[PDB]
Parts: sequence; C-alpha cells; structure tokens
Amino acid sequence: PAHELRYSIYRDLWERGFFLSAAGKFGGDFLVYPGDPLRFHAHYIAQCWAPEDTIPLQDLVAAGRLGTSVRKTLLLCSPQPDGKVVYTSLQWASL
Amino acid sequence: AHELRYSIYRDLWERGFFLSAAGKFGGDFLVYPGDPLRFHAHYIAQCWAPEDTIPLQDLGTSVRKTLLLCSPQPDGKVVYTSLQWASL
Amino acid sequence: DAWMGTHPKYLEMMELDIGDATQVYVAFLVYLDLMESKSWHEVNCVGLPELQLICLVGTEIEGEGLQTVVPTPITASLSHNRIREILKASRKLQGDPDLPMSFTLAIVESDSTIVYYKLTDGFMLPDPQNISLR
Amino acid sequence: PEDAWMGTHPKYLEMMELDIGDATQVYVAFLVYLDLMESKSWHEVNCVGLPELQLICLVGTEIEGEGLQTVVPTPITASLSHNRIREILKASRKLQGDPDLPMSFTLAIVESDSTIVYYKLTDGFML
Repeated sequence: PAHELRYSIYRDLWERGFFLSAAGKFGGDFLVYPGDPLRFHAHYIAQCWAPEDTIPLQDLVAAGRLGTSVRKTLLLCSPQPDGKVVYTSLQWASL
Repeated sequence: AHELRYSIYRDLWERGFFLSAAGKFGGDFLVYPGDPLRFHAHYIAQCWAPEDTIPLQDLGTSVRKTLLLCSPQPDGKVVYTSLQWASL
Repeated sequence: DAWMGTHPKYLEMMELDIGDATQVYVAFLVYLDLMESKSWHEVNCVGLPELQLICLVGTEIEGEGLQTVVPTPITASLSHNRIREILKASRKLQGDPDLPMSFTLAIVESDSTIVYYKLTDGFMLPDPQNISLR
Repeated sequence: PEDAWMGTHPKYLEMMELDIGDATQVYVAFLVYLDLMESKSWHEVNCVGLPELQLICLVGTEIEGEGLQTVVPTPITASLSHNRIREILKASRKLQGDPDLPMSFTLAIVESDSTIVYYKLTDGFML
C-alpha cells in the first residue's frame, strides 16, 4: 500500500543511523533524530517475541559468563490477542 | 515477523520512546526513553510517493528543526529533501 | 497594476514562452522582490522548457556564487519527483556539483506576498547537536 | 552420576516430594539451593511447589528482615515462552505477598556444568 512506503523509508533511515520517534501515526509526520547525540544514553536492547515462542536460554548463559549482559537491560516485547502488548525487563543479577 | 514487529514499534512510539531497528542489530532493536524536558534538534519528516503532488499551502523551521521530504524510488533507493525557512 | 504587463523584464520572461501569464507574473513578482526589496546584485531569468519552469538565477552579493530561485503561486503543487528534477536543474545552473543540490522556492501568496524556502538534497540541520528546552 | 549423594539431602528430598518435575528439574533446583546458601550468604531459602505451572521455586530472604525473592531454577535446555514468564511473574507476586514493587522474579539458569547465571525479570521497563 502507501503503508509499504513508510516501511522502506523507516528502514532506510534506521540503516543510516537515525532514530525515529512519534512514527506510529501512519498518515502523519514522524520525527527523525541524529543518532550521535542520543546513542550513548541508557537504553533497552529489545526483542520481538510471539507470546507462545520459546526463548532459548543458551544465549542468556553465554552472556552470563562472558560478562556481556551485566549493565544491560533486555526488553521482551509481545503483543497479545487483546491488541495490547506486554513488556518484561530482563537484567543480569549478581547475587 | 513484520506486522507483529510494527505493533510493538507503534506502542513504543505512542509511549514516547525513540527506536532504531536497523538490520545491524539482527532481530534486536534499540529502545531509548523519550525526554519531555529537552528538545533535541531533529527533522519533522513526511512520507511521499514520488509522483503525489504535495500542496504548497500545506507547508515551522529554525536551527533545531528542518522539514524532511522522503520518497522511495523504483530502484529501492529513497531520496531525501530538506526544507527550510529562508531568511532573505 | 497593469504597468507590469509592459515592463521589459516581464516581457523578457514571456519571450521564454514557458508557462502562462500567471507563471510569468509570479516570476516577475519575485524578480522585483529580489532586486528591489532584498537588493540582490544581479538576477537573470532562465527558461528550462523540459520542466516548463521559469527560474531566476541570481547573485545575492557581488562576490558570492549563483543561486536558483523558483517562483510558484501558492495554488500550484509539486511532486517530490518534480522537486528532484528542479534540484538537478539547479545543480547545472549553479555549477556547484561539489555541494548538495539546492534551490530556493519562492512561493507567492494570492495577495502577492512572497515567502522563501531553501530546499536541499539530503539531511540539513543547522545544528544537529543542539539541545534546548521543550 | 558423581552427584548421587545429593539424593540423601533432606532439602533435596523435600523438593522431590513436591512431585513436580523430572530429575534434572529437582537437581537444578537443589543446585540453586546450595548456591544461594553457600556461594552467596542467603539467610533462608524455602522451596514451594506451583503444580499448576509445574514449577519448583525457591522463596527466600537474602538478608534477615528484608523482603522475599522468588528464584526459579531452570536447566539451560528448558522451554520458556514470554507467556510462561508472565505466568511466573503473576505467581511470584502472590508468593512475595502482593507488596508494592512491580512483579519480579529471578531466573536461575543452570548449565550442564552446574554453573549458574542469575537474571532478574521485572514487569515493564526497568534499566
């Protein structure tokens, strides 16, 4: 549609290093931010999961021993048959 | 994949986050909290099919904001045109 | 008033035989604004028949280089493609291919007032690192 | 194999008597119990059976007086859906006694070599 239009642009802007905000109104303007002023801020590493999909923990153990996931927050994101989406933060814990 | 990823993008957009979902990150994408206090210089962008006529009446610009026209071409490449209030 | 109809610069733009009387009038309006109100060093009109456009190619200050001004009535409309075409035409006219393609769009409202907009290929923020309130 | 002695331990037998899970599940629950009490210095660790979820979890006070945390021992090869995680979050809140923090539990992932990696999972957006 005119809805493939926005995808191609969004992807190209992403590939070029920009950040997109307020880009959910398909029919409206969106915002395009230079990456460099923003990227060094705290952020999530986010992941799209169908709610029934199994998330292989083998990668989360590689992260654990190589010290790769320590100061990081991973964001699990799943939309429900509700229409809503549910969010779980996942952080390495020292104990 | 796709319709399912964009349902999350739009929810994060509606909550005020910045997103980057470049192909570099594999299936992952990066999510940054919005800042309601600070204005960061940015483009206000528009998606246009290359042939659609844009009405010139449908036209806010300064050092921190620029209007950005975007159109994908047949060859998969998108072209960008910045639009700025001129001080003549 | 009607005196515009016989002004030599108006008549020279019409001998381009590009577009109709309003496109000539709009381009004449902007020519007068650049040369009278904004005090440009020199303004020349050029026709490009393939795009059916009257351009003003000017030098704002005697030392600097050429820039392309494109008058258009507020009523007109442009595709992004057409804007790209004007960018590529401006690159020839300004002779500056080492710089991003650009031109100035001179939009004439119905009451004849002129607002100017600079259009540049690519990503132009005057200060991409700027941080301000709100 | 080298660990058949753990079947004698009273907290192993307590976990096994929950009649939840196979030997790998009971074993990794027991391994996490030992880690929390010896490799950390946890005050108390209690085991609790959630048979609806067919999960054993450990509920404990990392420090005396401090609130209770839920630790969910899991082999490296288990299957975890996001939906399953949400159900563990909801059950975890009941075991913690519906406080005021957002739902969270700790997932204790156990590799075949008995290394344990701990991840905190929390409802929503943390950092």
